[PDB]
Amino acid sequence: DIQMTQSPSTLSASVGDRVTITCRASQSISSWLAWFQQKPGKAPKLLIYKASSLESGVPSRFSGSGSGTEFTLTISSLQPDDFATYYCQQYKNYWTFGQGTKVEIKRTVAAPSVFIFPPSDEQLKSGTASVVCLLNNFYPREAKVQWKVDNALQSGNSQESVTEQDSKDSTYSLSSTLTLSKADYEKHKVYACEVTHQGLSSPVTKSFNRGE
Amino acid sequence: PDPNANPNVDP
Amino acid sequence: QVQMVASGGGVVQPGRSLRLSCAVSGFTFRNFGMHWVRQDPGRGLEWVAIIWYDGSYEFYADSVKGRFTISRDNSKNTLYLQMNSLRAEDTAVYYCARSYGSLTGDETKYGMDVWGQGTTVTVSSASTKGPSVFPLAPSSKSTSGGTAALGCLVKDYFPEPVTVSWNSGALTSGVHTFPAVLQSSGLYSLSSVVTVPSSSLGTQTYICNVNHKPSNTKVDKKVEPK
Repeated sequence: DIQMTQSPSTLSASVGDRVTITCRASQSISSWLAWFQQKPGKAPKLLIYKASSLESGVPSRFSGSGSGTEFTLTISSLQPDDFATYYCQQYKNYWTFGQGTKVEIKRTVAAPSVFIFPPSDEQLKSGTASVVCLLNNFYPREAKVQWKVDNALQSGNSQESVTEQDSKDSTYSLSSTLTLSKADYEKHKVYACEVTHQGLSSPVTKSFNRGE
Repeated sequence: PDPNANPNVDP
Repeated sequence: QVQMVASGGGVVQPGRSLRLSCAVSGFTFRNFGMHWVRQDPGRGLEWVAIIWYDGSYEFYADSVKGRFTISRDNSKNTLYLQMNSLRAEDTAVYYCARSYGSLTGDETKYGMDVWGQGTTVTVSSASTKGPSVFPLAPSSKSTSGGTAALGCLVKDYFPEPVTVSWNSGALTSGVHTFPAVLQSSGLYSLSSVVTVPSSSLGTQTYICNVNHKPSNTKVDKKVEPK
């Protein structure tokens, strides 16, 4: 199987910038390379066929080049309608795709607002405990959420979920949920959420004591 | 046939 | 306008069957080869099957060989994918795609051009279960400045989707409903949160309206501040 690889996986850019995405193939695919555009919730759209040929109605701000094992998609001036995920596809031996490159909107750094929620009494009566840590309205997307339980770094008992970039302010929001049993929740006192983001001077810690 | 050959009609 | 729509997706248990169909418009269906392509939860695209224009040749990916069948009714202008012995790895959005629409023969290799709308296929040994809605109450540990945060945890449901509104749709500004994550139990968990003025936590009412139609579960949960 001819393996396709794209770089980068995420690309922060602004309107009017010159954006370049690279696609590499494990074997020489000559010029049988295609670039697809996919917007969230929609099906992919064909933009460039045969490495360099633009499809009908595709804006001339898109360009493609390359042959053999290295290919390139260039957007000479990023427009609002170009923020999406771009996939390359070889069609020499069957059809295989790259993992995708997400073009996101760059904005100013926005530090997250950290909120913590202890488990409700209703959930505890069901035998399970969930503590939620919320990071609201932040950019860039990279943030670290460490859970500490009585000064002990947790591992494997947390699940994170991130929203898409907000259409108004281009920020991200994040929830990290620590799931424990009611018994294990009643064995510890201090539950903390440590947030590290490049918009914060020092990392933020939101802690609560069970039964406060 | 090669699966990547012409899968369309010949006019 | 070349356009296509796939349908027939649903939620089945491992080893069962499912038939997908694709409707077309704006082109002569019987003149082009057709593809089935799927997209896994990790947004990865993988080819499934191709069928020649006249149905004379069919090629399948190794993952689906022997279990899937691609076919077409060139009189009803419809593409079919019959699946049996479904696996959890087959969980994806299935698209139909037309092979590149060149009727010249100048090229030696051919890809795809127009993709139809996808249909969602979910294969899981989990059974239909309604969600438990727990309030995420606001407090000082959730009040930064004048902005307080509240929400509802929607836990242990199957399958997707769940719909969450606030105050029956009256509260929409500042609402973040997070994507569902799949727990090790095979069930989904989700949180919906909203930021409000902290000065309105003893004067306004906030209720989270969860609706899980696959289980006929409509739940309204008042969230009171600690």
